[PDB]
Amino acid sequence: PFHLPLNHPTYLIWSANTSLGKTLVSTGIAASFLLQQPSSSATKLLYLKPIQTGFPSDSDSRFVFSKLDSLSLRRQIPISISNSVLHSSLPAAKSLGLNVEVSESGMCSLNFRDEKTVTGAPELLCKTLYAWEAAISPHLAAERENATVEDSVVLQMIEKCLKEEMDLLCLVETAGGVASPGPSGTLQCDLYRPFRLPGILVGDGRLGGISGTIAAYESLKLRGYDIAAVVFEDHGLVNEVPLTSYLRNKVPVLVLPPVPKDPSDDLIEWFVESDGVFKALKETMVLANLERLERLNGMAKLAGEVFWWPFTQHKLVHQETVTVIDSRCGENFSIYKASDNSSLSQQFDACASWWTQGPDPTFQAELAREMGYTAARFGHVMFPENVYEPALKCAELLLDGVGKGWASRVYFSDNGSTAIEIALKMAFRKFCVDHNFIVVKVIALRGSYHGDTLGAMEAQAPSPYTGFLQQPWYTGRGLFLDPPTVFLSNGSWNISLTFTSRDEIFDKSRDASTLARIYSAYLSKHLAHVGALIIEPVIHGAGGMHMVDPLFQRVLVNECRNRKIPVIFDEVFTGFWRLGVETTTELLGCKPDIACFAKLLTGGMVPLAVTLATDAVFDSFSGDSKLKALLHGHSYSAHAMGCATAAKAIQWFKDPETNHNITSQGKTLRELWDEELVQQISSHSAVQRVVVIGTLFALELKSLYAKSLLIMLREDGIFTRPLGNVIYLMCGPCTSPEICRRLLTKLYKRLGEFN
Amino acid sequence: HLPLNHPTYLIWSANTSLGKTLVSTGIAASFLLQQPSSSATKLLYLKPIQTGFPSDSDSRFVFSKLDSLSLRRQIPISISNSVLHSSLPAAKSLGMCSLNFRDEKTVTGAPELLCKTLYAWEAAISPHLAAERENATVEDSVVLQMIEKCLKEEMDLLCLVETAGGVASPGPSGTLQCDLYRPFRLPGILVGDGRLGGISGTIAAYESLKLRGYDIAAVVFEDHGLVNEVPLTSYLRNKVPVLVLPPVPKDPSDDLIEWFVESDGVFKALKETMVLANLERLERLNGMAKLAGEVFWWPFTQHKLVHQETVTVIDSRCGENFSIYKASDNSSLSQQFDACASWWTQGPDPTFQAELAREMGYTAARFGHVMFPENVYEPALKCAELLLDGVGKGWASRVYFSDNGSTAIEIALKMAFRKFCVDHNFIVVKVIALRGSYHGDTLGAMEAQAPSPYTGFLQQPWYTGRGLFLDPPTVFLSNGSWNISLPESFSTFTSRDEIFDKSRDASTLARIYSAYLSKHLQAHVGALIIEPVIHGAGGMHMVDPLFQRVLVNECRNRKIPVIFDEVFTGFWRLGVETTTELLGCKPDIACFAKLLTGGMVPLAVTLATDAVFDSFSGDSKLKALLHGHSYSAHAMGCATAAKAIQWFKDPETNHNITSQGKTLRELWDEELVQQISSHSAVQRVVVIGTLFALELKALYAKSLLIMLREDGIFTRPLGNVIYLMCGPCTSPEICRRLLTKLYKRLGE
Ligand SMILES: *Cc1c(COP(=O)(O)O)cnc(C)c1O
Ligand SMILES: *Cc1c(COP(=O)(O)O)cnc(C)c1O
Ligand SMILES: C[C@@H]1NC(=O)N[C@@H]1CCCCCC(=O)O
Ligand SMILES: C[C@@H]1NC(=O)N[C@@H]1CCCCCC(=O)O
Repeated sequence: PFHLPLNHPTYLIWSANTSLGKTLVSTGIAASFLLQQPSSSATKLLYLKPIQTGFPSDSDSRFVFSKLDSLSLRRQIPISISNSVLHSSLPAAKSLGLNVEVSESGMCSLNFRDEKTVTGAPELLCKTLYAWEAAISPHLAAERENATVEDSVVLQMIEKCLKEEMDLLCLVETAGGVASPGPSGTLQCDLYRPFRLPGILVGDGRLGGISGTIAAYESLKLRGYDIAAVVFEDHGLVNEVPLTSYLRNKVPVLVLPPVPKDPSDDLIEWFVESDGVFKALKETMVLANLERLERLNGMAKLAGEVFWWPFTQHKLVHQETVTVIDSRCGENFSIYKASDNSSLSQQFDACASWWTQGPDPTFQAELAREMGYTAARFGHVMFPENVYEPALKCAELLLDGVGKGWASRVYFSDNGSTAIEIALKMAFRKFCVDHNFIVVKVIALRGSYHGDTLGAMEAQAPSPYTGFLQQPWYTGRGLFLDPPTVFLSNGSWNISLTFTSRDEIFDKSRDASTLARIYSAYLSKHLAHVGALIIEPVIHGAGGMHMVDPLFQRVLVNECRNRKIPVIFDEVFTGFWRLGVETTTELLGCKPDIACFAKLLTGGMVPLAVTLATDAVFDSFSGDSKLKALLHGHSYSAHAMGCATAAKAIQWFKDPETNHNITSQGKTLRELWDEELVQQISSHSAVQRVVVIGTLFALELKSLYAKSLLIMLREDGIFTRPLGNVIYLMCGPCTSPEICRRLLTKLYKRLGEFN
Repeated sequence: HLPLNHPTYLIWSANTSLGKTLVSTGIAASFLLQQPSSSATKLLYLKPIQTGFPSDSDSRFVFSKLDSLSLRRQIPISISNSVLHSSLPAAKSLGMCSLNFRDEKTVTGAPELLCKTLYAWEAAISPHLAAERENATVEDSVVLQMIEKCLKEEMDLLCLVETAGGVASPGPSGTLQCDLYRPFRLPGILVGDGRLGGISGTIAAYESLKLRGYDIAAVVFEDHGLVNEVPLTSYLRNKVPVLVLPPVPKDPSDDLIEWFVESDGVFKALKETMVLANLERLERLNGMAKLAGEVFWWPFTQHKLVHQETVTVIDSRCGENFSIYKASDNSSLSQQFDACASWWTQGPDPTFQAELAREMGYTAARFGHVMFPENVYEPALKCAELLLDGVGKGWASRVYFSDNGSTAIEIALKMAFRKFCVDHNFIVVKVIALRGSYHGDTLGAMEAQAPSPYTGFLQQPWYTGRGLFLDPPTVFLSNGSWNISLPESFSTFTSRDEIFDKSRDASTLARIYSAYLSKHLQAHVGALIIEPVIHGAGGMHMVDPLFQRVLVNECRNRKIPVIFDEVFTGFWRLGVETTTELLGCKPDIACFAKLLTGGMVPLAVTLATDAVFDSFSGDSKLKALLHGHSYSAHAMGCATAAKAIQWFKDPETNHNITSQGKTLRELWDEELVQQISSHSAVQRVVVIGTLFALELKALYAKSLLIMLREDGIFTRPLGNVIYLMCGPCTSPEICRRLLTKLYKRLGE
């Protein structure tokens, strides 16, 4: 979890291609910054070249160092300068003939510096972090020279350098094009993504440069980056006009004078000649950052005045507890805290943004570009009686997986609630058709949640969190039963009206058990006509992360099916790997007539909902009249955007190559939550119960402690939303068990405050 | 009318001089110099845009090398090379002038090469620059037409269209090439860069293409020894073939013929890939209608009545146009105006569609979905500010996000009823509304709708019709004159304008409205809900503005909260940003969606007064509005909405914005509407902003729909009501063409 400081501007230097002048621009910006009239000791420019090849014959760091020495003289303005190279492949080092020592990963730490100090003068610090000998792509030179550096090490090195030095301006010069591979192979635009630093883009003033520059620009935006400015060397083709036009003048486009082809040339007079451009560029960088900071510092307060947040008692919320979310990268938020030193820090989205969340960083980027493409290709196109690829693919994918062996029809809606409202309309038709029909009631389990619109509320049990002053029209339209629950406690699974293991709970033989008889009777009793059964299989989510007894639900399903009462599975929470399977029919060992999915359906990127039905449920609306039809429809039904996004997610989550958590038989995820730490936490004194399965870790505390924990977890870079006395951790389908292990660890420590 | 019987691909490149022409030549030779036989075999090579001509001619190159390879392979072929148009300068060197320029070598019964250069300039620079410098210009649509002409003129067959420069190099008019060809959305291949720095170059080019909605069947590049293909294949996740040509000979005098021969394997793979991708594409296209019938459950659709022949296969959209696939035609793609605005969501022109695409991409990459409650993030906040600074100006101070119209209504109702019970220390709460108004399909939204057959027991057994419903007077044009129609319980303006005029508060109808309403208004009425100005789903009825304002004032006098449902009306649908502009009065609560997001994605919003906001302020969390959808204020919609709110409103991005800045210029040809309203089939017309509606006299409707479609106009009937709905940025010309087609069809 990084801690990026924003007190001082730090920009990446991007280019459309290699050898367009990134280093010339860095040098120009550096000189413009350090060589101003009133020379302050406080002024410092940090220049970083994380990746270098063609070294030592090619050194951008030595170049910046060298030219600033020269310009200093020229301008008769003294400055301290230093140039260091931190690591190097063995080959490269022998070029400096250093007979150094070699790391496990073939990398060497170099004792290499050039300094020329003036005390009290402004300061240039150039650093090259890692350098290879071969003047080739970093991914290739790493191979050839057996010197490797993993992506996180590179980000750590950079973070170290930044904090080590935090007036101040920091430039980070990339290597090659925007989408050139770094050492490990990862494209540079992706490698640096976790920081999401602002940037500038050195373009191409040569014939063909307009396209080059726009493509590069677009690859950056598509990664979520911001670009303060564009700059390129003039080649007499008036390239800036098209670019400014394309940019709609929303980003300055600066044009350097033509650069000397004569290779002997100093470039000193050229720098002098380009002062105006580098000046503008520096100004643009410095301002953009202030402005970004200014906005950041005002967002919490503004939100407080302007937003009306859902499920939020505003009176109780103050600017200090509003969270400023600058961006996301996989499971991590980038949170801004001004009361800090005005910095960005990571936080694990442990609540999975209301249980929508899934994508790792890699998948987030894939989806971004599939979304862009679907936007450009389809926008929103009219659904009724039309067909279009992403809707159709998505439908096929739903039926070939989640709806396999039962569902034959797919009904699109916008969210969970709308899919439920539609499910209810399907069950009641089916039911009245089979019983030639009055007042139709639903049967459900107390604690189940099914959406917040009025239809969806009626299927929810009459609690204080659902009645008069929340919905005047709610009239408890159901028969509600109390489910048995299942929970881990003191290292052992239990039922509350001992299981050998969690798997035994799910075992289907419990049908022969005494509780199966007991259930059958209790239900048979109760079971104004009951026209539909609706459940949250396995977990009551909003109800406080309770695990219901699978046995209890299967029985109930069977009891209702025996009475020609349609069965609804509300898998808006459980669907698509939340609980370690693609559908809980895998866990309950039984099929519904109707089922609803959303949240993870779209991979946490955008709203889309779906309601799958049997051919027979489908058949109860077949008639000659448009009046028999199911006349429910939202204008954005099956919007290409969600559909495409869902088709990508359904495949990606399910695929052993894209999701390393997928089992050998590919129907389940590997266990993600460390067994030991699970057992421990389960046996702590504060903890009343634990429920753990798939991507979900929930505990209920014995309120007093709850508020404490939340804060301490946050302090630890873990963002999660309390649910009464229930505290939870919810990862994505693709989250590594190594990250879960770190979570449970932090959580267990914090309980330690409760011995 | 693009034919798909025969593959047609664009040839793209990451940069200029990477070998597009070498690849086109390779593919051509691989296709024509097939051992087998056919005189039926024909390759169409098009270079729409050429500069550096006549010293640079890609057409002459393709022609020349195929002559040579023909000999080498001892396989005869007919070849021709023509240049159609040229700048004056270029013509002299052998405005925009026509050329009678052809080279032919014909062989009887042989396969055929046809190379054509459509337009050529002399300077060797960007097409947009040479166009100014040589005063030879060609507008984008002319270029697309020229291409279309050439394709149809020749429709076994393979057609290549070689671009000029990079993916994003300007064409003659300045338009980026990736954008200029967008309306065709032809599949393509991408010649990459095997030099140092070519991995980045190639990926960026690829991504600018995808971000335009293009498909790429393959990538190819010349080997320079850097093993560039590995990163590319890995990035592409091997879902697109990456092919590697051998190094082109370094000797300048080299005829390249042996190189072509050496590269045969790569070109034949490439050709295979192109031909296959196309078959596979047409085969999916041919099976989609049927599949949809088996697999989809469409909304508001009686499936029994729908057959594969009336399912519409929509391959893509570009601004207001669908690209529709019809096998019945010529296995072809043809355009159709989305006259129904895809259930009244639609707005973006082609240019705006592309802008939004990339703003969406970026928001996806930057935010994904991030948790809303008690958090703040740029696009949510911007969007909120933009909502309050515009639509909610002078009344609204709070913004509540939801997913769609229906959810925003359900939330509005919960706000009005609290406000109402707080002011009256409160029972059974009932709504007051106008019969015909529609407010969403979820159960709360239904309750505020009047008990009709299209909303009863069959539709939702829990519907109870929880409201007092009144019959609105309506307003319509007829025989060239606007009129009012009072309902039976109740009881000719110069212009439509005379209807919205606040001078009518003093009128007699204002007095009689006040009374009629006042009576019922004296089971408590806890909220008023309306569709201002237009009852949309109700059959595009215009209500009397006067009637609604009065009603609003009557309820406000009784401390009954007022809800404006602007899910349909908001954001320029009716020529204003909000109908408070038309009704001349403010609500306490209002809902927006559909055009809110510019027709791109779902997002809804419910704006409230500070006082409505205040009735939920308490010490209890129980006291709060406990309504929330997991995707509340998803960054995606919010960003998209912030872009649309600004773009539609902005006189530079939307040329329909009036000098006042408050309204849109009339879009529907006034005399045309006159005629159509005077027609014997037509019972009434309603026209305002982006909406044209007519009702036919009490069959024929089915006829019209089909005839309109035949004319490239897609629209959805609404009873006897037929409508045309454009976007906020649609040019009045295009509307003029629509009304024309419609009027002709009535002529039947
Ligand atoms: C989240 C959820 C819903 C509602 O989904 P939204 O998209 O948030 O409206 C319905 N049922 C269950 C079980 C859920 O978890
Ligand atoms: C379309 C519409 C709605 C419903 O919006 P959806 O997003 O389609 O659910 C509600 N009220 C009116 C007036 C509408 O036009
Ligand atoms: C050489 C290509 N063939 C041609 O006729 N002109 C092209 C060159 C123009 C490309 C301009 C690139 C740019 O957009 O910057
Ligand atoms: C020569 C540049 N300077 C440097 O240090 N390495 C760059 C070279 C590698 C970039 C090429 C990767 C690509 O093909 O995209």
